[PDB]
Amino acid sequence: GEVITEQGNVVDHLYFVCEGLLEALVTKTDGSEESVTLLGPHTSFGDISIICNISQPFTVRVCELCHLLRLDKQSFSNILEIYFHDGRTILNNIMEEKESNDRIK
Amino acid sequence: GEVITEQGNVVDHLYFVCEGLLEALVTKTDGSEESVTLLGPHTSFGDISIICNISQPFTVRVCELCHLLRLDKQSFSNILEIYFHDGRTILNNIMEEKESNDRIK
Amino acid sequence: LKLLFVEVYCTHTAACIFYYLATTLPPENEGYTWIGSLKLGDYSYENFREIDLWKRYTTALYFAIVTMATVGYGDIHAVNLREMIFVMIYVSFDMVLGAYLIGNITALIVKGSNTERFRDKMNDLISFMNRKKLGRDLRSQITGHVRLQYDSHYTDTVMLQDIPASIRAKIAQLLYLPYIKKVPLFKGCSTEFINQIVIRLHEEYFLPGEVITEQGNVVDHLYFVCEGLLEALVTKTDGSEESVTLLGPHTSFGDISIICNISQPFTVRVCELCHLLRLDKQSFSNILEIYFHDGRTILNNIMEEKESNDRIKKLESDIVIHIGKQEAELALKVNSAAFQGDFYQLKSLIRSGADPNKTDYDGRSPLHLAACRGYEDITLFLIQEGVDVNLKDKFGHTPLFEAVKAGQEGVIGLLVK
Amino acid sequence: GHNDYKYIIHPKNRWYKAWEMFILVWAIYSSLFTPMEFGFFRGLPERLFVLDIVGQIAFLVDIVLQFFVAYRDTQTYRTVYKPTRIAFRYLKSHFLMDFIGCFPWDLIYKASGKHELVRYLLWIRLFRVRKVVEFFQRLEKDTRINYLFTRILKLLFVEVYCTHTAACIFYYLATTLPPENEGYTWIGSLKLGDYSYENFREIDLWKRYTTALYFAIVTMATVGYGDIHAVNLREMIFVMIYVSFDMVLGAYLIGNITALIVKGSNTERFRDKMNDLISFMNRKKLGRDLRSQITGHVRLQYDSHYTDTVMLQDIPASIRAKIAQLLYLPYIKKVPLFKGCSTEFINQIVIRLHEEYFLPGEVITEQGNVVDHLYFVCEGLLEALVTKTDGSEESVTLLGPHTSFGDISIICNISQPFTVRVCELCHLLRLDKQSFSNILEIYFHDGRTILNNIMEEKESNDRIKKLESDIVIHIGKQEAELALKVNSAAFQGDFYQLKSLIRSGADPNKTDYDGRSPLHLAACRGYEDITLFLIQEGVDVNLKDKFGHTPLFEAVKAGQEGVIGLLVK
Repeated sequence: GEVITEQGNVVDHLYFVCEGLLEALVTKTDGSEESVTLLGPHTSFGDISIICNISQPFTVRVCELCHLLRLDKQSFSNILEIYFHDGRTILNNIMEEKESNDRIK
Repeated sequence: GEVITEQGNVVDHLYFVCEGLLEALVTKTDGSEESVTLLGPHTSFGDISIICNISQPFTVRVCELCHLLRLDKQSFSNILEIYFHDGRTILNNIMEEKESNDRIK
Repeated sequence: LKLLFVEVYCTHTAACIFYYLATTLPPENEGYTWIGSLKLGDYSYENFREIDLWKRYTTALYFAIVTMATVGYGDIHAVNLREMIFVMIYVSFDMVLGAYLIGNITALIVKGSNTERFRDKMNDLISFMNRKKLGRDLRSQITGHVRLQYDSHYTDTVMLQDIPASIRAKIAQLLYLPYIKKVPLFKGCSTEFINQIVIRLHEEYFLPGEVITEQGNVVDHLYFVCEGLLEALVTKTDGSEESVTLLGPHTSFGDISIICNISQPFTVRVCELCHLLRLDKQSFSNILEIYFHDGRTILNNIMEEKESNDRIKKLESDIVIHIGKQEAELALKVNSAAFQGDFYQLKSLIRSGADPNKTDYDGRSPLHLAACRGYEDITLFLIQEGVDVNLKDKFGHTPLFEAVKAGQEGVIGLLVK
Repeated sequence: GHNDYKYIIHPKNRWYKAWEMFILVWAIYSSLFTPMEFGFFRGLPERLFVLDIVGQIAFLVDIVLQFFVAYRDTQTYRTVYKPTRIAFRYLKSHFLMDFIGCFPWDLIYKASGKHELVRYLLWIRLFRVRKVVEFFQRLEKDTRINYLFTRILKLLFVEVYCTHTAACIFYYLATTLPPENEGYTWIGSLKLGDYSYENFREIDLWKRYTTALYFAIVTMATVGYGDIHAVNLREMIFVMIYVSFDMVLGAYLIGNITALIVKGSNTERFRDKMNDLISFMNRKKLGRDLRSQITGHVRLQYDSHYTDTVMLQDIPASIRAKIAQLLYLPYIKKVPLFKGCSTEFINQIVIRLHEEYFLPGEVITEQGNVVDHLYFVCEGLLEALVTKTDGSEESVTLLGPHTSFGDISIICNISQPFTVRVCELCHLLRLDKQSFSNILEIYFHDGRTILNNIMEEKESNDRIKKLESDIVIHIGKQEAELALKVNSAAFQGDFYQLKSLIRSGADPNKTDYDGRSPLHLAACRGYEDITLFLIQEGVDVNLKDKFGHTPLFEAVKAGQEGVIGLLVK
């Protein structure tokens, strides 16, 4: 129960989620939120912006006891640069990951 | 009297001049720099250089105190990349000030 | 001291309260008091309200003091319930207060003592010599200088680098500055030269009998004898060292090594504890380069027009030769940039004092080479500088014709503008 | 100049240190007998008469030698030998008290009608403890034993001295009461066991001494058995004074020992950090081989200590330079990087150098990093591994002893071609980027010489041609700088500059940014002697520039007939 990432945020810190599920509530401009639950154990959030330079797609608030593996933007991108074909492979794997996930954005 | 940055220094932090005066004595080949001021609270230096990727334009020293709100250059650059049009707004606003802000002019 | 006064006051008040509690009993039940039933030696404090005042006081205070140190002789001890309760209160409070006393003293001596600081440093220094397998010839010196560091404590000051460089500049301008004006060799220059070269000065001390700069050794640190006495022995080929003069206050040596670029021509040994001011050779030469305008008169007071050691300039003079050279060199480096195309470097040299209208050894200005090379941005910044677009070289080539011959039609447009 | 001022011995001179220890022993006895002589005796018995005489002889000899030995003038910090100053030093400080102590005060008291106020002068002899203070100063300074340890030994000696003096003063206060009133004294009314300690002035000296000292030692630890307690008012007052002073002194002793324990030792800090680490490892169920690796890390971490150089910066930079050139420089000459380079430049490296021991397996610099430190590998092997776009982190090589890495990011400032890891603990001689860059600016010839060293390794596996090429662009950059310098200085006429620089490098004709050799502009000046050198330098005399300017044409243009003749020749 701790709001961690908010929509429209340039995140230099993506997170890998280890314990407990989350809530990727896409805050609706009408006043409420999408109430979309963010998959927890062995999933992640706060990375799509890092992946494709969009603003933070959804507001995530920790719902269960969460241990995370927060990853910095700078070094992650640098490692992408070092491992280029691997990095492009991660980009593609992100597309495939959310192809069946049917993510909103 | 705590000179923050001098001309030629690689810029890495955009410092906002909040409460407290700020000298920012521009450098001159006389070896004694100059006596130009950058006002006080509700001001900013280190912005321009960071945007144009040049090194510190001139010497900047603290007049009596300065509650500088440090901003990391890579982080600020990430913002201007992500807010491209808003980044342009900044430069436009600066020229608008520069015409009377000979300090930056 | 506060807590010791608290001890004194609490014991005095405890003795007074103890004797008072003795008095609260009726004078017939005195035998059931601490003092009424007191039989120290052969003296019985029978009529304890009729004894001398100082005997009663010193007895009560004897009890109070011994209990304060928890000696508990047992000769004087609480008997009544009032006395026993009061002794309980006093003893419980005194235990805490004595624990506070021990804690305060222990805090004071856990803070550390300058002797301890030196010991720690010196112990680790000796361990470094052991582990590094150093020679004794300099181990004696290094221990000597650690001890000297203690003997002056000038090292708090270097531990005060945290104070901003402006304030450090001011303390330097308070102590080095009067010195550096006093010595005539370094006197007669801009306030800047003096102030900056003061900023870089570092305090050092040396024990008697230490060669800091040996004859024939390049000096990398220009020392100043602010206080103390040095010795400038000329070591001859056989080995005999004849001191031409003794280097006392207001005496500079090692300047030859930085200006004439000759390794020190005389071994400088230490006669007495000297307050020396280290000045990096690189830095001193740099400051002359920046301040060659004052370097003229300064060398006129060290090397030029100087008979102190009967030498004007053995090396090539540059206070005015390299100045004339530099006026062209700086623009030459500008031309090198115009061939290279580094706008910021080019600008930085213009900031340094470069005249963009200066030509080269072939008559070609930075405009010329910028136009020919076709760095249109370089030429644009030079246009903001308003360089003559009509001055030509020694071969009848104007900047417009530079752009024409080099095929730089865009630079042609910029020049036409 | 010890020759002029004879009959003066050094404070450290031998055969005087032994005398110092002997007089220290005699001072210990005198300082610990004087309380006994004053308290337990109202006049020394005839049996103990030669002892007092010999003591005063010994301290007279001490005065005589204190009028001779030299000392180090604290302000000047030189051992001054002039006897006038030695006499002034002693006479002004520490002479009169000791001399007064030398007086046979017991003999005076006996031949003075037995007046007690004269015997009170015996307490002056206690000022011979100053010698114990001196010895404790010498022992403390000596690094062999801990400073705070001596502080507790000195405190223990203070405890013993004060306890013994307190016992003697307590028995003296017992003796001040008239014997008829001896029943009012702490000793007169003492009946430990069946011994009634009556007529106390007629007991063995040792029984009375131990009894008094027993009281003192018991109160020293505040045991307060109560068997021996004060009775008179004078004894009560003295016990108050002694008990308060002993409180403060015992608190000081407990504090000194507590400071010893609290400050700790290096092994104790290691063990507490290891307690933290084993907590971590046990919670994380780490592999036992890995647990051994971490233990080895911290073990080697305290075993190899080198931060004394951080503490060595206190020693002046000349001596730091001496230590550097006596330790690092042997390694540096062996390194091929500076092979055939000016030894003054290498010395400046040695001064700007930093000894370091990175752990086995600890990467020095990540792949593609702008290294801010040029590390010299000396006495051991380190791993260099190039990682590419394909991700293959193939090991370039084990660089080995007397080699160098990181200079690629210093000489030309390119991202680190190989991540540099470690295989086993070795010597790393770190060089800050700015220091090496600055000394390169100072010596551009040593810069080109490092370049020529890379060239001597060019054919070898110094760097991948691609990485090496980025370097040779920078190499051509510096040769071009030297080219413009050659042109300018040939235009200047300083023959030595051209000669030294040319033999250093740039033997061929160097075309400037206008493609021009120095021959043309030197000809314009009429510099026939530089023209003569450049004739010996094989500078092409038909060398038209980019703009087609022949040296013959330029000389003919200038009109310097002599230079034209040389060019035609």
